[PDB]
Amino acid sequence: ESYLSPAQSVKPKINTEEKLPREKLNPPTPSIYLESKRDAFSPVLLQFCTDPRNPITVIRGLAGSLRLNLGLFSTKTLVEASGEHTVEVRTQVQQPSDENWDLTGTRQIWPCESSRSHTTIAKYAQYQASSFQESHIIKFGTNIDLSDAKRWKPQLQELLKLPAFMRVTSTGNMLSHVGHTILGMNTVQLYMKVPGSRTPGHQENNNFCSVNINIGPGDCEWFAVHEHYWETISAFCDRHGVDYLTGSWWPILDDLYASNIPVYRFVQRPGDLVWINAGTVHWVQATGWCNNIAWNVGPLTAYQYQLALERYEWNEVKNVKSIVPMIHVSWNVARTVKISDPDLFKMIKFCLLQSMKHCQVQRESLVRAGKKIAYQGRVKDEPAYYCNECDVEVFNILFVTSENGSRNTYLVHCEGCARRRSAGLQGVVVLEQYRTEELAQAYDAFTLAP
Amino acid sequence: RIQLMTKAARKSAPATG
Ligand SMILES: O=C(O)CCC(=O)C(=O)O
Ligand SMILES: [Fe+3]
Ligand SMILES: [Zn+2]
Repeated sequence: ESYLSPAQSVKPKINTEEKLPREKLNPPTPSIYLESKRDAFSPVLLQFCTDPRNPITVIRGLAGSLRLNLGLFSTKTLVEASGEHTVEVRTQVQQPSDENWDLTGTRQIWPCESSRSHTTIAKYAQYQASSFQESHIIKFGTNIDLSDAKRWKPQLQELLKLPAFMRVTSTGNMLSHVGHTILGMNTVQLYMKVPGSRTPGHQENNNFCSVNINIGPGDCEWFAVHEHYWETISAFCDRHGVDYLTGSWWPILDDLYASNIPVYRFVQRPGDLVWINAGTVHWVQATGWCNNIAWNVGPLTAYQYQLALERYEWNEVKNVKSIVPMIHVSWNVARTVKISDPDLFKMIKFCLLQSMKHCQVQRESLVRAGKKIAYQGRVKDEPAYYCNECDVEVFNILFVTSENGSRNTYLVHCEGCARRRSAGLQGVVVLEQYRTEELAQAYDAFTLAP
Repeated sequence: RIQLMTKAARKSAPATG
């Protein structure tokens, strides 16, 4: 029933029981300098950054290296190009990056206060500038969508200069095979910061890699822990009553150290690019006044695919939506991308085989009941679908209802939630987007490329 | 063909309170 085969794991062997000395608990972060575009575009850089033993890499002066005009992301330029669109803010307590104090200011805690409100780019910019002029609570403009191709064209054009595996869109990027928009993952988000502005502890959605460029003028301080330790960090969150996957928490560094967890700590200067490898747990605080831009990428590695599918299944256990629809993505990749890595090939092939089996069983049960199934094929830029009630991905066979609102709009449900409503599926239209033979031939057409 | 509705997918930082 799982889309993963445990036997196929490529996770690195790490023995948490081996006690580590202070030195190994404070490892250095890999810090690369690129001299030429040739080096930035080398497959060797892709291999270096995605190696499962390398959780986070900083690529020093990458902006000047490739002649990226990061001034196009200055606050002044952004304001001039913006409209009145609403953006969101987090209000936080300004505190040292290694600290997070309880209300009485007597002890360190994990839960981290970070409340939501809304503003505009231009009004947040006035706050950022007034902060810098000195004219304690702070505000952080976060997850600002730079997705409008027209409004943000010069900005987005500058990012086309990055090496392919870092780009927002690329054929070696799983997120570019979603076929619909996931704002901030396969589109750019902007972060406008004052000193103290925090992005609290997390793994990326579905454990996808992340790219972050600091525009400046200030620095950002980063903290990171290898994927391997994530369950131990989750246990701290639970101990302190904050949700690991969806809550706002800031680790106590000595808790991680006591638990034998190495923590990477480094400073990201203006023009530096941080590559966050798959599954790396990280948190970030602005040291100065700066803007960052960031998005996700899913390079075609077995480690990435495994960690994305593992989180997909864990989200299902925890009743948390996976905003990357991994079954849909897996078939799209299989149909359109040559996979030469034998580990990654075996994993995708295994996932597709389970998906075919499920769809076949589902279809045979419907046919046995005499339930009409209509074909509604895929079309360009069509989204992937999820159950309205339980938020699981619903792939291929769709159980849709128009009962509420207009009889011409339908909500999608999984089989389970559809059958809980009307056990005879009365009033449920069943669609299939891929005929049995379309999936069979896509599966057979998917073979290991040399 | 019939119009199927979807929830927009977006990354957004955690928020308290
Ligand atoms: O700039 C930030 O606040 C950090 C955003 C982040 O977590 C990422 O780039 O993956
Ligand atoms: Fe992140
Ligand atoms: Zn459901």
